[PDB]
Amino acid sequence: NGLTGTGVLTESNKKFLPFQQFGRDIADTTDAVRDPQTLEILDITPCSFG
Amino acid sequence: ICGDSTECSNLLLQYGSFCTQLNRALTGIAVEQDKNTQEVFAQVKQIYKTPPIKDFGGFNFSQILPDPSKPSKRSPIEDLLFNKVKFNGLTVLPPLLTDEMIAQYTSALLAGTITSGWTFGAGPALQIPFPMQMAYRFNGIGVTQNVLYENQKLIANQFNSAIGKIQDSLSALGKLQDVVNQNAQALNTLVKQLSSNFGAISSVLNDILSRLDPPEAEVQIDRLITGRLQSLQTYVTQQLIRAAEIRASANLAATKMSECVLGQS
Amino acid sequence: SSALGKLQDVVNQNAQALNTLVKQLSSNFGAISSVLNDILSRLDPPEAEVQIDRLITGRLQSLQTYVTQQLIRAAEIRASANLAATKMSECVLGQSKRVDFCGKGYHLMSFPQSAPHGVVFLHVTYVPAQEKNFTTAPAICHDGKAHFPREGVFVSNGTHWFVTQRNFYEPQIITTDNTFVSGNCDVVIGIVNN
Amino acid sequence: FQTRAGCLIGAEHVNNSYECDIPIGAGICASYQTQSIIAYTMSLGAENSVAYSNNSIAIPTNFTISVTTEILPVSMTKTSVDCTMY
Ligand SMILES: *[C@@H]1O[C@H](CO)[C@@H](O[C@@H]2O[C@H](CO)[C@@H](O)[C@H](O)[C@H]2NC(C)=O)[C@H](O)[C@H]1NC(C)=O
Ligand SMILES: *[C@@H]1O[C@H](CO)[C@@H](O[C@@H]2O[C@H](CO)[C@@H](O)[C@H](O)[C@H]2NC(C)=O)[C@H](O)[C@H]1NC(C)=O
Ligand SMILES: *[C@@H]1O[C@H](CO)[C@@H](O[C@@H]2O[C@H](CO)[C@@H](O)[C@H](O)[C@H]2NC(C)=O)[C@H](O)[C@H]1NC(C)=O
Ligand SMILES: *[C@@H]1O[C@H](CO)[C@@H](O[C@@H]2O[C@H](CO)[C@@H](O)[C@H](O)[C@H]2NC(C)=O)[C@H](O)[C@H]1NC(C)=O
Ligand SMILES: *[C@@H]1O[C@H](CO)[C@@H](O[C@@H]2O[C@H](CO)[C@@H](O)[C@H](O)[C@H]2NC(C)=O)[C@H](O)[C@H]1NC(C)=O
Ligand SMILES: *[C@@H]1O[C@H](CO)[C@@H](O[C@@H]2O[C@H](CO)[C@@H](O)[C@H](O)[C@H]2NC(C)=O)[C@H](O)[C@H]1NC(C)=O
Ligand SMILES: *[C@@H]1O[C@H](CO)[C@@H](O)[C@H](O)[C@H]1NC(C)=O
Ligand SMILES: *[C@@H]1O[C@H](CO)[C@@H](O)[C@H](O)[C@H]1NC(C)=O
Repeated sequence: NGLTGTGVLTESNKKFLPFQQFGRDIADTTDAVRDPQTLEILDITPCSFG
Repeated sequence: ICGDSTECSNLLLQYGSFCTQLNRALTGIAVEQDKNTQEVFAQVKQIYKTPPIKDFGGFNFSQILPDPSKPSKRSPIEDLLFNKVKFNGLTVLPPLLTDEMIAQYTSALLAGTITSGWTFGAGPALQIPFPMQMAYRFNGIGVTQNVLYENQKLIANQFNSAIGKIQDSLSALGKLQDVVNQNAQALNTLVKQLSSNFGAISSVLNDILSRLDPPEAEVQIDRLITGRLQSLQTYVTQQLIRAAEIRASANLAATKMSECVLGQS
Repeated sequence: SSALGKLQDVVNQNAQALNTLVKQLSSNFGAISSVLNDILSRLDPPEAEVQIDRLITGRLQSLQTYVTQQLIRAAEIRASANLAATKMSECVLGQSKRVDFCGKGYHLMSFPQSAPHGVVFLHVTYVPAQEKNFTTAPAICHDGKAHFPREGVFVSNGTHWFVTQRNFYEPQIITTDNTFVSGNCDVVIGIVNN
Repeated sequence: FQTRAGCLIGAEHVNNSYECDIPIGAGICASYQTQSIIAYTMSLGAENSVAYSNNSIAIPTNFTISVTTEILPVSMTKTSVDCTMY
């Protein structure tokens, strides 16, 4: 719903507050989201590179 | 700079070899960090071992000899010292020497000194009893060598108490800490500089790109490119200035290891 | 005749930078061409200012990057020359006692030779060889007194006791000319009777 | 072959240990010896065992005169630019 990105999505085990959509890291990069339809938290890890 | 997008890569291709220079600059720094460590620690031909006894004239080196009941085989004081100190294109390479290897170089330097004095630093290691080596060293500071043999027990007790006080004074390392930090904080600024527009509409290369058409978007993408390239040049220039300061320090360490550990100054 | 990589390295780094400086005179930096005779031929003066400024900014950036990296490379050549000046003083016009400063071994003497942008030192050192073991004592007890060597070590070939100098084996009879006395022979640990 | 520094393809891993030739990382080097390319853990150096005792000494009976070289850069090339002409 607006957050555009790339990466691997994985089942999370963090708990947002029930009005927060996505989570950010220190240095300010999106690293978790909440699925609008089912309302579950998913981590966003980058696509392997090197 | 670009980061995934493709409208950015063709525009950045117009700047020449600015990115090749920066990668060369950073690679030179990384190759210098292994030579720093080779010059300080790999100052010994053989890997020397202490004998299974510890009859050293009443001198007790147990807190600085390696600990056989460990995977790392560090000493007690080296264990005290080690408990006190993916992104947008960023990567950390590992050092060539593990610190098991570094601890193995240091223990061999130690066993060379305790068993042969200063002879292993000038050629083949020639054993000498530790009390007699201590008496040679008392001559080097201008004291007559019976002052050592008539006071051996007192001198050994004073050494042992002074070695005991060092752990208490340990369990300081702000220099190394300073180093470590100065680098993490400069790497955090480079990542934080990616959320700035530099005078474009936004700072995210898609929203600029899916809300304007090419002629209009290329103008903003060039501003983003200019800002992000300036940030990277600032970063690399400061890493170059900070590595020359670390090299002057490793050079002082190499001279100390030669002149204070492999000889008497 | 059959190793000068430091000198080579220096002589090279500079050429690689000077070539990168010239190879930047053929980038657009976001302009219609890289030639001023092409922006001054298919653009009117009000439109060629905007295209000339894009080249000016890029070329200034590239020249200033060249000048920063030369300052940083010269500060490193300066420290090397400062070390060479100290080695010429301490290894060529003297004999050094510092360990591993004028070669590996015991420094005897040094000779300088000039090189393209530097200097070669030839270090002549002494290295001991072909060691034997003997047995030692710290002192000798005799007439109730303890004797210590004036400038050597007491050694034993199995049955007899001599004095040598510490770096070269040359045994001598223990006399009152190469030893001195201090104390009685019950406080030193390891005294032998002789 | 998996390394602490990444995945290596086209070299075989041996169990010997030599002096480092081409540095891979985390203690691993490569060489063209056994041919092909191999991996392993570098060697710190030989192994010397001093026969230390509470009444033993070793004394040299001979010597060698050795001479070695040391190379140092003192200068680099003096260049000038003319900003306006560049
Ligand atoms: C929106 O509708 C979908 C279905 O259209 C809901 O999904 C259901 O979620 C519950 C979880 O509590 C599941 O047990 C159901 O099986 C789901 N249904 C389907 C068809 O998958 C979703 O929960 C709705 N949104 C909200 C906020 O409730
Ligand atoms: C060398 O010194 C250490 C002290 O740092 C000695 O180890 C301690 O010895 C005391 C008694 O003398 C014990 O109470 C401690 O528990 C010991 N600490 C240990 C073992 O970690 C050690 O014995 C000394 N070496 C010799 C040969 O006496
Ligand atoms: C000095 O004496 C020692 C004691 O024997 C010699 O060291 C031993 O040498 C033998 C044969 O080389 C080895 O097998 C032992 O492992 C050595 N260490 C011991 C016994 O602790 C040494 O060779 C002698 N040095 C010289 C120069 O003759
Ligand atoms: C230790 O050295 C002494 C040398 O003073 C040896 O004793 C002499 O040996 C020569 C030749 O064998 C004899 O002619 C002398 O009579 C010996 N005595 C003296 C007082 O000179 C002795 O053999 C050596 N010991 C060992 C184990 O090599
Ligand atoms: C070194 O010489 C002294 C004096 O010749 C020895 O001292 C004598 O030792 C014997 C045996 O222990 C005693 O019976 C005498 O009373 C001692 N005399 C004196 C004046 O102390 C000494 O033992 C010798 N050391 C060795 C290792 O043989
Ligand atoms: C000390 O070492 C030298 C070698 O550096 C020995 O001299 C050599 O002796 C062998 C055999 O006699 C000759 O083949 C060589 O030509 C000699 N070398 C030189 C440079 O002349 C010398 O004999 C040794 N001295 C002792 C006492 O062992
Ligand atoms: C040396 O150690 C031996 C044990 O083998 C002991 O008998 C002797 O008293 C010791 N001597 C000295 C001088 O430490
Ligand atoms: C190397 O030695 C280990 C010993 O644990 C052995 O298991 C392994 O098979 C050896 N590797 C090769 C290639 O022989």
